[PDB]
Amino acid sequence: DYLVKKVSAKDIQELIKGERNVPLIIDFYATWCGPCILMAQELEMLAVEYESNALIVKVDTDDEYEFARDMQVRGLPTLYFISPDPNKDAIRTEGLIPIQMMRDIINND
Amino acid sequence: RHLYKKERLQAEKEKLEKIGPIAYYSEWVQAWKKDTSREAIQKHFEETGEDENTQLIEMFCHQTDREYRIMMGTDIRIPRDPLAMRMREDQIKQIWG
Amino acid sequence: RTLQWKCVESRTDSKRLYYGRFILSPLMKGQADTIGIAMRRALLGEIEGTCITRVKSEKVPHEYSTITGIQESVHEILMNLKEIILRSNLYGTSDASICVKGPGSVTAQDIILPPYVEIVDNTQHIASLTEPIDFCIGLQIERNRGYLIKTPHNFQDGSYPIDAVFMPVRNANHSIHSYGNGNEKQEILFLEIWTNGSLTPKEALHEASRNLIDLFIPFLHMEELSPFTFHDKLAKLIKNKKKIALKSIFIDQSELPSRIYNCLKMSNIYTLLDLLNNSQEDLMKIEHFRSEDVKRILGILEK
Amino acid sequence: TRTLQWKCVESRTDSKRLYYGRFILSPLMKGQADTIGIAMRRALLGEIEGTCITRVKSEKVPHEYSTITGIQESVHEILMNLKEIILRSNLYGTSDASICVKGPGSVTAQDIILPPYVEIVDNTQHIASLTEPIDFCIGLQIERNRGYLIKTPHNFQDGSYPIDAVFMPVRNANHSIHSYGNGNEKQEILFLEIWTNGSLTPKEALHEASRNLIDLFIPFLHMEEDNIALKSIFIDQSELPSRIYNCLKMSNIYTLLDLLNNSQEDLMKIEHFRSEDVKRILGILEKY
Amino acid sequence: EDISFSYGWPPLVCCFGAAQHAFVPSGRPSNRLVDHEWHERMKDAIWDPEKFTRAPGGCSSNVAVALASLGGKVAFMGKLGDDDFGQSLVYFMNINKVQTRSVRLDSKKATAITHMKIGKRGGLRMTTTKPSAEDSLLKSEINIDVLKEAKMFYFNTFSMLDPNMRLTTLRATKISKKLGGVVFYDVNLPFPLWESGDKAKTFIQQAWDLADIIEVTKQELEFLCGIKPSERFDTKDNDRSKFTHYPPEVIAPLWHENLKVLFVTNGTSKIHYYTKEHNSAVLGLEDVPLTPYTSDMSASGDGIIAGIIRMLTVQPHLMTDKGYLERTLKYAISCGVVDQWLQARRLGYPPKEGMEDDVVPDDHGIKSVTEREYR
Amino acid sequence: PSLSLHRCGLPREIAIELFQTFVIRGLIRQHLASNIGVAKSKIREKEPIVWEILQEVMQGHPVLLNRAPTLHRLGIQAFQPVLVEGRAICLHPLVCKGFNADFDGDQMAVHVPLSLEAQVEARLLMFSHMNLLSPAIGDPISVPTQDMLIGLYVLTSGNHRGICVNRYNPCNRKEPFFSNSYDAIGAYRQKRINLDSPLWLRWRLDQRVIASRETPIEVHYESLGTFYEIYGHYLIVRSLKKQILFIYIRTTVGHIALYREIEEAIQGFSRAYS
Amino acid sequence: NLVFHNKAINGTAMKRLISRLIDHFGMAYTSHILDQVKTLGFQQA
Amino acid sequence: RIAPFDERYEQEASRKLVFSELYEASKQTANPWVFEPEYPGKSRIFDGRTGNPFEQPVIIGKP
Amino acid sequence: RIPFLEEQVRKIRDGGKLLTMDIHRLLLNEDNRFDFVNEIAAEAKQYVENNRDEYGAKKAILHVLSNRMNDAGVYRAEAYMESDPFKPGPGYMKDEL
RNA sequence: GUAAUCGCA
Ligand SMILES: [Mg+2]
Ligand SMILES: [Zn+2]
Repeated sequence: DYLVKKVSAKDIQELIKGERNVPLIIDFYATWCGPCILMAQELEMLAVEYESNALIVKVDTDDEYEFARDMQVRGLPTLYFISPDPNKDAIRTEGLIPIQMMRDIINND
Repeated sequence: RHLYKKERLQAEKEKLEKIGPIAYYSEWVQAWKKDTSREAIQKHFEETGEDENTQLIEMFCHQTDREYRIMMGTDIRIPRDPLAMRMREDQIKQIWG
Repeated sequence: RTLQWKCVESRTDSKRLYYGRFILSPLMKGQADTIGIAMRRALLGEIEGTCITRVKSEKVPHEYSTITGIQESVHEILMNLKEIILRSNLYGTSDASICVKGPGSVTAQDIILPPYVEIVDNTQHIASLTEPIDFCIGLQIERNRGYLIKTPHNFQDGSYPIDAVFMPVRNANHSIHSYGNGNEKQEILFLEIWTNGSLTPKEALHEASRNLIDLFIPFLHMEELSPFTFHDKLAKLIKNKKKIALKSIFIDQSELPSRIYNCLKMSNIYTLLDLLNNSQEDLMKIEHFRSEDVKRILGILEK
Repeated sequence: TRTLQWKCVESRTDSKRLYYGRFILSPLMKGQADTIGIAMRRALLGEIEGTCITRVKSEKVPHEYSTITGIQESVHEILMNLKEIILRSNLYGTSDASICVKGPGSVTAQDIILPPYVEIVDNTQHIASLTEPIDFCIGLQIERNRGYLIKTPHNFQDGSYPIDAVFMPVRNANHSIHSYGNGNEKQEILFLEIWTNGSLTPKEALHEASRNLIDLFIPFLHMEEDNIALKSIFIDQSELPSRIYNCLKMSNIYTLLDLLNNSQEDLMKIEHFRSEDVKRILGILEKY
Repeated sequence: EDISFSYGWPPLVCCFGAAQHAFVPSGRPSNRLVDHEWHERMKDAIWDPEKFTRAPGGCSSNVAVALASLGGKVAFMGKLGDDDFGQSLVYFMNINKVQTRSVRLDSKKATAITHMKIGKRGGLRMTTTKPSAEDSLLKSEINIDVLKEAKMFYFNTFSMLDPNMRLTTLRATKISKKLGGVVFYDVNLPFPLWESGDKAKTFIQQAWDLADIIEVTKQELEFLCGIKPSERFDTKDNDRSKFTHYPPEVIAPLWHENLKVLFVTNGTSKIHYYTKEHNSAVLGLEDVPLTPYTSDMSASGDGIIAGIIRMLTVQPHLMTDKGYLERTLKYAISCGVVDQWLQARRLGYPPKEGMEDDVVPDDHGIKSVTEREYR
Repeated sequence: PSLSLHRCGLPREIAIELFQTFVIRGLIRQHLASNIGVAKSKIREKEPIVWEILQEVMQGHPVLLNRAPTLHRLGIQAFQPVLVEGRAICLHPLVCKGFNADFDGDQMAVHVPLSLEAQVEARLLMFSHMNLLSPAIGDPISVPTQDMLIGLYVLTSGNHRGICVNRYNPCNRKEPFFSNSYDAIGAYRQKRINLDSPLWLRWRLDQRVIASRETPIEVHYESLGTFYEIYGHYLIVRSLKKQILFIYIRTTVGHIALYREIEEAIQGFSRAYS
Repeated sequence: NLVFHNKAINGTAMKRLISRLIDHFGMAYTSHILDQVKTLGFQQA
Repeated sequence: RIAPFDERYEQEASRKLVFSELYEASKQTANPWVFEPEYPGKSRIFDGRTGNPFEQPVIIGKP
Repeated sequence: RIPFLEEQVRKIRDGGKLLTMDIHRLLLNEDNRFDFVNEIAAEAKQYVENNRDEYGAKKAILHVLSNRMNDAGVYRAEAYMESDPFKPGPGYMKDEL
């Protein structure tokens, strides 16, 4: 199977509300977009490299359009990196990106 | 003989240019019974909106394989002598006797 | 006024013989012959099909003997199976079998096929049984192109390889008639396709066109299967060794005035290595250049 | 391997009016290389459009072949010099040009006034040589066609001498095949050699020929939106009146099938065939 | 003045929007002209999306790359970062013969990293933390030398999202219009701008008035106007209820004085152009080999826009001619089909249920022949 | 038909047996075979590297072909063996006369020189390019014979000149003018002009066209001093200063094609020498 | 420097031309000339 | 099945027979090419490689 | 300089006619060809005796001829041996028709 | 290893 799992917006709100000890990676994807299908393979490889250190979840943009709209989702191949510390800022990456940059991001910030 | 062959070919080209493509190619489509003059083609285009290409395709759609094969004498790569194309069996039988 | 095509005639003379005729009426002078010859070469040799490639018999000593209860020898049965038309759209090897019993005639209907493969004629004569016998045979179905030479004659016992011809289109022909448009020498194109039932003539035409487009596409690619090939190439160039990363540095990155930049771009000078290899006399050689800009470019290169 | 790639193995510039380039196509199955080569050669030689002079206007010259005061060469000679001038443009339709050199200058060259779209490739080309002080005023018409050699706007109505113009930018093209085979597998390699007149590079010519072939082979994929025992039954067996029987015999109708194929209007055409007869034959047929 | 010295014949086109890799602004359900019989006969082999949805386009970088591949001279104006990804994008643009002299590289800003704040309750995010160097471009950083040689200006709506970047792109557009260039505006409404038609119109109301040529999609045209889409959107037939040419009276309210030509493109299957004096629509092919990666139809719009820009820039005097516009539309459809084929061949198919293929970093892709296996 | 005078097609099943010791030595030298037995077994197994080594072995080795009716001294010659996939020894067409060979069932033998002196002798003396004259009267023995002669005759035959080309006398009343031979050949390739279609070709002051000693049929002299001299097969325009301004030859694409191919063969040989 | 022929070429004319080419340019050039002539002849036939 | 020396009946008996049978074939199966009135027994074929017709007609038969 | 003579010179160099030209040039400077053959044979024998392992795929006679051509001012590849840069891979051999 | 006989070109 795949470590990344489809999650609704309500459980995403619950996860961002409650405290956590692992970085939260949220991927907005749509079945139609081609780039997002590739990004899923990078997410799977990253979840393999980080089995329990980080959590990778995905949400369908077509089913949840208002939630993506309020989160300032400007484009389909976007990734949201949420730091464990509730004081640090979130990181949004737009477009298809290398896996090394994602590793550097989740490591440094 | 080459001079007369070329003269007949040029006359056939002039007839094709004059009468039109549909009217010229109407000799090998016997299942098409409609006015093939340029005036009738223009009238049909004004009425329905089909140019000469559409009407010519519709005419060729009613052509038999047998007829198509005969029409091939009009190919631009290997034009056949129109006199030989329009000869009669009585004259052709006299070739060998 | 446009470019149109249509199917003049569609004739199913038999379940393994089809006929189709198409017309490309508004074609220009030199396009008709090229399109015709390309379509002819594509229909014949560039269209692939599926046929039986291997037959396994139960208890025959050799392929040049006779089995009791069958009017045909093993070689005749192989020749009959060689002419079995099949339809498939996926590559690879699949397995089939023939399980008939009792006196009668075994045909292509007795063949049990995978869900992907299908039979076209369904009534071809495989063999004739004149006695109550159990006829069991195995078949391997493969999809390829052209003709296949039965190279592994010496192979696993009990299986005989049959050469197969994967050409679905039997014959093709084209004729170019004039359009009589005066100065603009336009012509009319006709196409005749004879298939064997595996695919209709229109499908054969579309497949030939798509194959020609696929063959002509690579010329429009970049000069010599991952979306991050450019990043990997740049990383390797900058990491491996010097004088190779210098190639990855262009005049664009080197700050330069518009005049010198445009003059070097017109001079087919793009990377910094080309600028370094070129001499100062060659730089002065180009038009709309002066000795003043040479000092500027030399200084900003030393910087 | 399994991905078709192209590379320019050789390239050179012998002069400003001659270019050479050699290309490669490594992965190719048997039978594809020859077809691709023939199609690419046909596209390079017939499907690439060029720009050249198609008309001239010589008010001073009263003849097609004559020697003007200070031109020092025949009008035919200057026309043959003009037809060798290479031009680079992306024109749609016709245009106008002019050369208005007025001096005793030794050579007339690169003095043609062109709109921005049209450009010259080689300036050193020799149009004419003025040996005396004179005003050389010639008008030129430039067109761009896909090798349409025969184009006459007015068929020499005014004092305009039509110039034979070849619209082929590619000078020559050739292809070769190298077949490398290891055991069962056999791979072919196509080598394309292109010679151009300087208006475009061999790589640009390759790209243009490929795009032209693709555009030629696309319309086939286009789609439009949407909103017998009668032979053995001769007319002799069926009881018919003598007159209509003889008429059908003269009209080369011997079997029922034939009659059936024939239509009522067509039947009426036969000589001596009345309309009532069409009724009689129809009634007898419906009796059967 | 270096105009006569070194400007060159192909006039320069300027791309201002953004440099991104495999980016999709938005997507709307659409219809396609395909042979349904050939699809149903080869349903197993061919990859056919269950619901067909296409994108208005990609990014300005892809448009510049396509226009350079078409032989035209392109220049990309923008700002990136000193990180490895920005340098890779710059190298990719340079290797495709795109002028990147107007590309600025700053280390203080990252290429694609947009720091944002969690915000108040309800998941309301905010980007006030730090931009990503794609919405950050100062007015003083605009390269006037490129705009002087440029006779055409191309930008997108994705830039106008940020208030600073909107002011920057408006300054660039007005500077180009004052230095004598025709503004090409490709409106590609991003995902947030599909909430309300009036808000989307007011947002793009600073645009649509300083441009001469505007390219819009059919869905975006229906959204901007009051027309509601009424189509099955999934039926296996072409019933002439899709690919419909809207009357010029519907186009008239959104017309303005400086506007010259308006393009409505329903993919590569049918392109409608609207002019003050005439209106017509040219059909095209859209039944092309499609992979899951290529299902988006992003390269088609980029090729169409590149072909249109190339054809228009070469003969600016014939922008309003009927025959020249028809030739331009045909060339754009051909370029879109070619680019779609090239992207389908370059990026193959995802591995099937049986995936035992050597993997590249974070990706694994096979060919069309490898994907068409029995199991 | 696509071999050169020095190259001959040789089947692989014959070459592997003729050069067997050489390919054994090759397998021993490279890290492909330890001993003679393993190398012989690999050669018998028809491994792909064996064919590569066989090709690399005979790239500079000469083959001595010969025929059973060795009447003259040209019965035995020497060629360069080229590996082919078949069982039939290919031979150059122009060399057939020497061997009195026709492809109706004839067979030939093959011999491999082992010694270095024999190899030098075969490569220098016994090659075809060194034997182009029969030792009887010293006449060319290798010449186009059956099909090449027909092609050359069709090229240089000519055109219908008199009543065949025109039905009526031109008194009551050729056209194409080409500056270069390349333009005329390109027009012929583009089917603009037929093979026998007449044309005019401008020449650069050479006068090498063989023709009859015939005076000009008509001479046009204008007031200004330029006189046009019309000959049977060429036009020579001159001026008052007795200066040959222009020369135009009236011919067909066949003659210019033959002349250009011979001249380009000579020039390509001269360029390849350097 | 080669002559230009406007007459029909036959077997004896070909033998004469080949002998003259062997005399002038030698056998080395004549080999390549003959190969090119054979190629052109086969093509035209 | 023809006995030898068919010219005992008339002159050019073989030629008459051959030309008559070819004409019939051409008429019945409407392939005009089989009998060309200009050059009986010869037809004009094309090249498989280039697709251009050959200049002179060639003999086509099934021996 | 003829414009369309690239492929001809390329084929002349690749095929091996350079060897024939060099042989003719070296025989144009020798009275008796038999003594020249014997001298070449002796020089090739010396070359083989000096370095046995060097040869086996490179011909000593071609090496002697290339040394004699290079010593005369004409550049020639060592032993007239060239490799195909367009080879697909190991085990793949071209088919020369 | 020799004959006989036929074929080959
Ligand atoms: Mg014989
Ligand atoms: Zn007889």
